[PDB]
Amino acid sequence: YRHWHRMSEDDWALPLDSMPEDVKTLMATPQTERGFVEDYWYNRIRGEATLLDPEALPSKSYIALARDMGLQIVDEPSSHMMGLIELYEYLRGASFVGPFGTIENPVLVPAVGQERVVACTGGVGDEEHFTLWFRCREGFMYRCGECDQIFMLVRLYYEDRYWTQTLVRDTFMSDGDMFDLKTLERVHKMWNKDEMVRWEVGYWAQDYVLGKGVLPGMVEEHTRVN
Amino acid sequence: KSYYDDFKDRLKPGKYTQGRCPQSEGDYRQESKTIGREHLNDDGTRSKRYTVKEADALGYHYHPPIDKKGQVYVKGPNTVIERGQTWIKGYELPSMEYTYGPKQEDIPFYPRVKLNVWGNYNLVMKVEFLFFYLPTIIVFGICIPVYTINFAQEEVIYTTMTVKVTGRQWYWVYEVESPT
Amino acid sequence: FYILVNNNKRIGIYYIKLSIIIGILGIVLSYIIRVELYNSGNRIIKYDNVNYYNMVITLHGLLMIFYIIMPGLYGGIPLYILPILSVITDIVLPRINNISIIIVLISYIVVINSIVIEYNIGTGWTLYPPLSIIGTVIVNMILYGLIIIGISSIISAINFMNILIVIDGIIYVYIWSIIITSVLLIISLPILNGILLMILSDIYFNSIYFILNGDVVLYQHLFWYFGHPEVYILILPAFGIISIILSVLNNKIIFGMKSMILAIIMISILGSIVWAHHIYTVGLELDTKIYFNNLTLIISIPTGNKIYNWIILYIGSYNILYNGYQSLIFSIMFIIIFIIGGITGIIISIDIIDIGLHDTYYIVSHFHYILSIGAVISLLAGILLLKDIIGYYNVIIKINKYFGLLLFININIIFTPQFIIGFNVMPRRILEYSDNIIVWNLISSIGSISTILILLSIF
Amino acid sequence: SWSVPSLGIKCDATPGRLVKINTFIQREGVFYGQCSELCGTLHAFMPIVVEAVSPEAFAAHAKKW
Amino acid sequence: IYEGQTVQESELIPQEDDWVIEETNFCLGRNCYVRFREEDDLARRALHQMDSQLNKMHTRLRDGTVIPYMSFHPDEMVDRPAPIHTFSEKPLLKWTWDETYEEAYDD
Amino acid sequence: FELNINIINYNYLGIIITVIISIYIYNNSNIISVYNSNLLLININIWMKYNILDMLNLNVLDYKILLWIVVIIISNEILLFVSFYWIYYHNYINYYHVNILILNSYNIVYNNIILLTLLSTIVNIKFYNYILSYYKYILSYLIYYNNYMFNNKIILEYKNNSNYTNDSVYMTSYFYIILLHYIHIYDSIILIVVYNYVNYKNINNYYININIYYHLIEVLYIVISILLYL
Amino acid sequence: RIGGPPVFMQFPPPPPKEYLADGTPKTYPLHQPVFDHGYTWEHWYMTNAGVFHTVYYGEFAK
Amino acid sequence: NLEDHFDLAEYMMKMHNPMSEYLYWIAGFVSGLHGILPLLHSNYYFSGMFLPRDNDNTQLCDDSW
Ligand SMILES: CCCCCCCCCCCCCCCCCC(=O)OC[C@H](COP(=O)([O-])OCC(O)COP(=O)([O-])OC[C@@H](COC(=O)CCCCCCCCCCCCCCCCC)OC(=O)CCCCCCCCCCCCCCCCC)OC(=O)CCCCCCCCCCCCCCCCC
Ligand code: HEA
Ligand code: HEA
Ligand code: CUA
Ligand SMILES: [O-][O-]
Ligand SMILES: [Cu+2]
Ligand SMILES: [K+]
Ligand SMILES: [Mg+2]
Ligand SMILES: [Zn+2]
Repeated sequence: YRHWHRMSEDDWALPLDSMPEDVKTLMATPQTERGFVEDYWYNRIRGEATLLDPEALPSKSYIALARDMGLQIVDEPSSHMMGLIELYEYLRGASFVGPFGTIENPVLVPAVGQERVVACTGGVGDEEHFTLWFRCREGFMYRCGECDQIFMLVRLYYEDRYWTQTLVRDTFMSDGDMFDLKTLERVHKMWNKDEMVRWEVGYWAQDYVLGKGVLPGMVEEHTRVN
Repeated sequence: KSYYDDFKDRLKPGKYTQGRCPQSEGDYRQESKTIGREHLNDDGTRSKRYTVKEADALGYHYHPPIDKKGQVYVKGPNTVIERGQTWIKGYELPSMEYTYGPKQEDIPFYPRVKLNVWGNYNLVMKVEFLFFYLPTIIVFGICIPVYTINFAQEEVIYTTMTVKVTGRQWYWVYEVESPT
Repeated sequence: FYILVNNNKRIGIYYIKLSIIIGILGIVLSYIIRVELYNSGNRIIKYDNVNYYNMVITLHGLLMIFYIIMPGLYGGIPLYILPILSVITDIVLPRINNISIIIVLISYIVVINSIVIEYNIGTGWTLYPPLSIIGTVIVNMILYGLIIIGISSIISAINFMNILIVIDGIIYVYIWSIIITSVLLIISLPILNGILLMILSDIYFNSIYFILNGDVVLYQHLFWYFGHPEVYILILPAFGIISIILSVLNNKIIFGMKSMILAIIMISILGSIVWAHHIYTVGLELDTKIYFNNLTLIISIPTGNKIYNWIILYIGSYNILYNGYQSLIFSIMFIIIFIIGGITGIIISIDIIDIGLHDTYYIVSHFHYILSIGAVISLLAGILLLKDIIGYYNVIIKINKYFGLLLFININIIFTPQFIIGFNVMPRRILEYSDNIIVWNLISSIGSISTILILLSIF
Repeated sequence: SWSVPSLGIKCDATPGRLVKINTFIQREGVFYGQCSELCGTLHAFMPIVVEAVSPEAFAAHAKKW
Repeated sequence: IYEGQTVQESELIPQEDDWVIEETNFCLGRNCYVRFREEDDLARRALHQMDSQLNKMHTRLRDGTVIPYMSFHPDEMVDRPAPIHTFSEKPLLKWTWDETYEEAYDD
Repeated sequence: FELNINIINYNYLGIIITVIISIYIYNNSNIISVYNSNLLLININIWMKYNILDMLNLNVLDYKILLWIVVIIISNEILLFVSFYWIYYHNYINYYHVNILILNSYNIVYNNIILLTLLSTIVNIKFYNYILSYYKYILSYLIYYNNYMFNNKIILEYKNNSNYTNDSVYMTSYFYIILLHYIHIYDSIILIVVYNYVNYKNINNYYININIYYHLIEVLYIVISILLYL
Repeated sequence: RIGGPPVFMQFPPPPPKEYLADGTPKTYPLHQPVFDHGYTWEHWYMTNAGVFHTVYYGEFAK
Repeated sequence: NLEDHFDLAEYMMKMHNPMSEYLYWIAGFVSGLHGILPLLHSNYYFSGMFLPRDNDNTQLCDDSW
């Protein structure tokens, strides 16, 4: 959005030193129990394990492929929530302009709390009036006293929580078959051999499953000076 | 009727000047020992420790509210499904008698009326023109007089005598040509 | 905390609180002046202590202008509502806002301390040289206060200008009023600082700008190049308040919003180019005098448009609404009073009329009707409108018809007679006067004691 | 500031400026004025008294004084 | 200049011959100084103040919609007295236009 | 969702700085004033640290806000110089026929204009490198040499001038205008001594501020040179 | 922005209420005096309650 | 917290200690004294009296008191 500042380096990828060292437990943790860093590396390890196995991709369904990469198959419930989330974020630093509100289609006023201050400017052209500010509280269909424009408050609330991308992913995504560490090892040997590492994440991940320091050059990789 | 008599009972006249006993009879300056009131004084005011000496904005009692999933507790709406539709019942504020005291009866009638706007665009535009140009005319009526009177002060006159006047602290010196 | 707070609304309260405190000292000085002027003779100041009177009038003027009305109308109400009117969480520069109020207090302490410790002499609030530069150290202390005050004013102006970058709604007329005052400060203050530094150079660095072959009239140009913009920096915030009160209380949308805004912009530009109407009697060139007289009379046009737009706001309002609220009465009283002050301003604007009326009590009454009556009442009306939002109590003002009536009557008893003695004529900045001017001076003095008594009834 | 209200004169006595003021008195009398620029402690104690007499009287006065 | 919303004669035609203008009182009620209970502490007096806000009040019309407390300026939209942090969720100024895009509709 | 602004709730530098200012007034020794100036520098630097630490908010409008403040400040610097030019020209009618020696139009103006121009070229190269995410170590030391020569030349001029401030308003205005320029030159030293390469690059308000200020001071000297020397 | 100042937070419940040893609710200082005198007048004023509403504000002698 | 919602919560909820108000009024009273006390001190310093007697700088009748 225009109100956001510049992408960080982390916005693209995370450093491999932030990979959890207990990979064996990481790949067995349920999604609802994974933190932001743990969830990043669960998806990256599992997603790259399937993508770096070309011979199996054509026989893998899009439902299974999306699960491996950690992408959520969309549906009307989740689409509604995500859309209203992105609409809330956009309105943080953007103007609020849209069609005239009526009983059939009230002006939708997203909010996290139970109230949001709103102003009615009336219709277009000569039907526009001076700003009339009012407090839009949930559970009431508001009508402007001047132009009769109907307003309504929409709350981004779900089960004692507000709506977030993390909440939407946890509520609607279902964990599939438990990730098999044999796949990690098999793909690891595929792209990492004879001092050539073409899957750096899988070389670090396999090292942790082995106990940290087992694979060649990994003790030297983990030895820091400050 | 007298509306004050309705809520007279709630208003019990006070005993202490400024509503506090002498500090000797009760030390309101100390923090309350009641569980869950460590941030309050005995008289109910916020304790200096909570607000000044150990203010959280200064790094004391560091306790991040947001949880691991980036969530905070949010209270949901009063939802009531009905007629094949999910409804939300809004929270209505309590009767103003509870909060203010007067009994909400015999309220004078103030009808709904849309904003009192001035109409007749053509007429309004002419008035606004007059609001600006009637003063402009008056100024123009003063302009010519102002020029003339200014010119009059600064007129080369055939003066025949000179008096020099010097102002000093605190008296006026006068120099005049003496008759020959 | 108390001093560390950065909350813009708390700081707004501090500005009003400090203006009232410093205002007590201001009013006391005014009572001294009026008591002295009750008859001819010495009443409360000895003839050997006439220097004290000169200091009383000097400090009265300086404190009321820079430490009371300006901190109240440009620092108090603005810091409390402007970020709300702009639908923004808080002021753009939080830390700067805190230091500004602290600076004002510190400069006030310096001034009053200089009363106690230094020899008491006066040179007017206009600090004309060479008199200002041949005085004692009290003049040096006053200069430090003004320069320090200037720092607070400029940084506060920078703070308000930044609202344009963050405003999330519509720039209402009141917001426009503050922005333009901020612009007027950014352009006028740097010139004031320069001339004040030159006063210091002559006082403290053996400079010779204000001794022969150096033109003393130079100071008056640079001073008044800030002086008159100052009187509009003090009135424009009041105009902004009047607009909000009339629209809100009458439930009527502002009429000619764009003309109101463009009238404020116009007053500022014109107010930046008319300063020499304060220098009519020095002996300027005929064409200069005519230019300044002409442009000074033009300021009435934009000022007149605003007055008439206010009148139509009150016209036609519903009768059922109670009209005795103190805020509404004060707002209406402002229109009635400001017209008197402005019209007399136009009279003095004619230079030939001004020759007779310069340095007379007619000028006093003119700027009192606008400031001591109009600006004060506007600040009161604005605070009164925000009583619920601010939340103060323990006063009987909100609905007090006695206070409004007594104030209006008695304030006019003080300054209406000062117009009369202007054609008598009684010079300004004097304490002794001829016995044939006692009647009017006595009447005004009776008015001053009475107004003070009415200030006690609010509690 | 040299001020004589009856003669319509109010001229600032500024150091460095020798301001010219022209006048034409029409009636005899004594016209009283006061300094009109705060000038220090005794700003209120330097009045301006001008007496206008007939030209024949002025000549006799000037010859003697 | 603003002169109200434009009305077409068709919109002024009633569906019944007995329709008149609804007589609903828009006086919110009788009020005075907010009166706190002595028993209430600082926290509970704060709740009391929050429940006495006129700008949270409205008038319900015959069709169930409510006309809220409205003001020309947002100064009257914060709790009285003003809290330390007022507009946490940015107040939304709603502008209206005739532009539309197809994605918003479904056939 | 987060708040649009991370509000700053408390600050104590303001009290200290305001007290430091009072010490300048309430003192009986000029040594106290010297050490007080150091205290001011320290606490103004803390305020600058607060500005750098506000970068953690990732607010897009912060750069714009600070940039426009500098614009206002530059404007105030320009208007202060205008007031001195005004003071100078008001008494113009009493210049050039008094028994004083005004300055030559050959030596001082040329070497100074040539010197200050080189200062601009260095700052311009710094800006160019700033655009190219590059650094050249020698640049800052060229500025130090330029400032040293400027200080060396101005000191000798004042000491060898045979007319004093009390001789004429012409001399007072000459000395004061030149001093005012020097003070702004010294403020440029205060700013430039911290120049370094920061890896956040063009979201750093320091770089744009330095470029604007240096150009202002050099341009101001062109106006002074025409008024006084030429 | 994950982990930034929340747009909205619910108030925590108020601290436990205090009773006296006899069960009387503990009262706290209150600057709303009931002045003693013989006057009982009640003045009511229609007041602006925004744009489309009013409130009947009453002032009581006590 | 609910106690922190309102700025100056104790005062707004009408629980503040009255001493805060007393200090504010005292501060204003002290500010006023800065105009009266130096008046008395300066009068005595240059005259020997704290305050004059009306018209004691002018000629008075024998029975004047
Ligand atoms: C123009 C006038 C008329 C106007 C009429 C129209 C008005 C319209 C309405 C205007 C409304 C504006 C907006 C209002 C918003 C109010 C918000 C508010 O209340 O904020 C809460 C704020 C604080 O409440 P809080 O939140 O509970 O604060 C708790 C504290 O922070 C913490 O509590 P704590 O207890 O820990 O506090 C610390 C406390 C600790 O305090 C203590 O321990 C005090 C101990 C007792 C001391 C008592 C004084 C002793 C004096 C002795 C003198 C001896 C002289 C001997 C002479 C001998 C001669 C032979 O204080 C300190 O430690 C520092 C105190 C510093 C400030 C006081 C300075 C006094 C003057 C000093 C002068 C020094 C001169 C030196 C010269 C040296 C030269 C060498 O309230 C106040 O500060 C009080 C405000 C009260 C008035 C509000 C407005 C009411 C409506 C207007 C009424 C009319 C007023 C007229 C002006 C005054 C006339 C006199
Ligand atoms: C906020 C305060 C304030 C305001 C608004 C004004 C406004 C004006 N003032 Fe000012 N003035 C002062 C404060 C103020 N003044 C002070 C403090 C001094 C003395 C300082 C000192 O000397 O120490 C002073 C001195 C002063 C003098 C000096 C007289 C002298 O030194 O002898 C003059 C003369 O030109 C003058 C003129 C004006 C004019 C022409 C206006 C105009 O703004 C007035 C405009 C308003 C109207 C004209 C009325 C409303 C308009 C209409 C009703 C439209 C119809 C009217 C017409 C068509 C004319 N003022
Ligand atoms: C806005 C500034 C202001 C204000 C309010 C006043 C108010 C008053 N002034 Fe004013 N006065 C000046 C500014 C002001 N004056 C100036 C600038 C001069 C010229 C200085 C000079 O000659 O060098 C002057 C000169 C001056 C003299 C001339 C003395 C002389 O030089 O010979 C006299 C007495 O005749 C006088 C009397 C009064 C009186 C009796 C009041 C008032 O007391 C009338 C009664 C009104 C009130 C008592 C209410 C005031 C209340 C407040 C100001 C507080 C408001 C705060 C809030 C609302 C939060 N004043
Ligand atoms: Cu001389 Cu006044
Ligand atoms: O000053 O008008
Ligand atoms: Cu003016
Ligand atoms: K007298
Ligand atoms: Mg004068
Ligand atoms: Zn509408």
